[PDB]
Amino acid sequence: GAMAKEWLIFALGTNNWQGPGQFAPGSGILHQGQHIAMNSLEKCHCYSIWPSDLQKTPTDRDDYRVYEIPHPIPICESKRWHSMTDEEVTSYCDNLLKECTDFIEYIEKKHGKRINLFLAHHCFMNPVIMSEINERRVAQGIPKVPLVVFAHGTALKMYENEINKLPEFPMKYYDWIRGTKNIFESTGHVSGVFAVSAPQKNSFEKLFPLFPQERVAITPCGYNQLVFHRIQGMTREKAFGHMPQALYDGFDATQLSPVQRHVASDQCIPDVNAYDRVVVFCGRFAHWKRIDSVLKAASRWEKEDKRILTLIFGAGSQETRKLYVDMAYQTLGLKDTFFLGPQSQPDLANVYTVADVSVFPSHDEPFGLVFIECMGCGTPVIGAKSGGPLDFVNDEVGALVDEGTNDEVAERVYAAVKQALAEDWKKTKGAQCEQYALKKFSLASQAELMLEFVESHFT
Ligand SMILES: O=c1ccn([C@@H]2O[C@H](COP(=O)(O)OP(=O)(O)O[C@H]3O[C@H](CO)[C@@H](O)[C@H](O)[C@H]3O)[C@@H](O)[C@H]2O)c(=O)[nH]1
Ligand SMILES: [Mg+2]
Repeated sequence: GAMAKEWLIFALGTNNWQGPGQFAPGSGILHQGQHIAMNSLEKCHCYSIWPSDLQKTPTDRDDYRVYEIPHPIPICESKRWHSMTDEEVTSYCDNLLKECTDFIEYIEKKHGKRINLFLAHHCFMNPVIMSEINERRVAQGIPKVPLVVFAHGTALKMYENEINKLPEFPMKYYDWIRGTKNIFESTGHVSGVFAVSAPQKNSFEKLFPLFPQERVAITPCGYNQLVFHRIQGMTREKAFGHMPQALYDGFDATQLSPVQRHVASDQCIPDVNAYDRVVVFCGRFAHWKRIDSVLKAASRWEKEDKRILTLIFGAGSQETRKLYVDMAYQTLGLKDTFFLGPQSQPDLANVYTVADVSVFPSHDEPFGLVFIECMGCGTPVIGAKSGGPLDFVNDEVGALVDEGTNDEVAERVYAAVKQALAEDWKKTKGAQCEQYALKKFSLASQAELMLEFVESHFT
């Protein structure tokens, strides 16, 4: 070959990117990372479209557009796809198709060159739309463009709910996407599927058994090292000293003991420099993140009076916030553990930078972006021996505790933190953490591999 492959990519997302007034789910963070990654590669341009009922399509950038919609993004499980009416499902898909074809028109005029990769997120309406966009192009005498799908799992779970005839999931999509659209019944529409985790690859392969397993693979995932790096001059007071406690609406401070009076809604953490060491969790408040294992480990170490400060970052519904706030303060008597809410990526880099250790004791973490972000800031990590972290957490960058009940994990997390603090892992592994993360997991290295994989195995 005389020249390197030039890529011109169009990427259709399911969720919003992270911006003002709207935090993004894992899926939307990944899409945004990938967009960043691919516009870094030498012979490569990526254009993206994604939906939001709040964020507005930009005025001074052309590299992405927002599909501005009148109601919250439909969820597989505010309103659900199965709750929508046909006319509403139809016009959501039809209007999005139109905005895609118009963006594609603009892109191909700007470059005097045809798009040569479609990327579609989730195994539902986005590959249906890009599949129809391809058929329309062939009919017009335009070359078709390989289509690659990112299985994140939410659409696959919805299909299983239809198959097992759960009540609020009458069969409406799975049989249609296999029997009428035939999206995954061959390689005629979709060239390859990237799954974020092994259970999603397994679930995809069971739900779409006519799709060649050779064309199914696990997504290489990167982190944004432009944002997640050791932050020069950072301080505890700058990093989290001005973040207010984020509890839940209607939280009653009178139900708390006197030694807990520092716990207060919308108040900052008092005198952050008095604490000896800082332990950080970050994650959405899902049950499999095992936040309760973090809170139980802290119940033990807070009894030892070593001034260990524990920070819980991440979002939850009012229900899950009440569960873990009340668990922390009424059930376990914590007083040096605080909830600080969801935060921007730059704010988290500052926190990781000043943390002694992070703990993410997930049960079957799909990949574990939080792990790589934290290490990329020069901080060690403690997780569990399940899911994605098994593949990349070793003893030089932190530790994975043995799987078990939530109570067993809690005791093992307590032992791991006590040992990280005693041996000052921050000092002895910190540098290795940033170098490991930077070299194996940067956004641009991982996208490069991904595209080489598309060319080697998805033709
Ligand atoms: O307050 C927060 C919390 C999270 N994040 C970002 O969101 C990412 C993921 O956080 P997480 O709580 O794990 O959300 P999930 O939706 O559960 O992430 C899913 O999606 C990721 C990318 O596909 C995978 O790495 C995860 O394992 C998978 O669970 C973080 O790494 C951060 O980049 C923020 O920016 N602010
Ligand atoms: Mg999916």
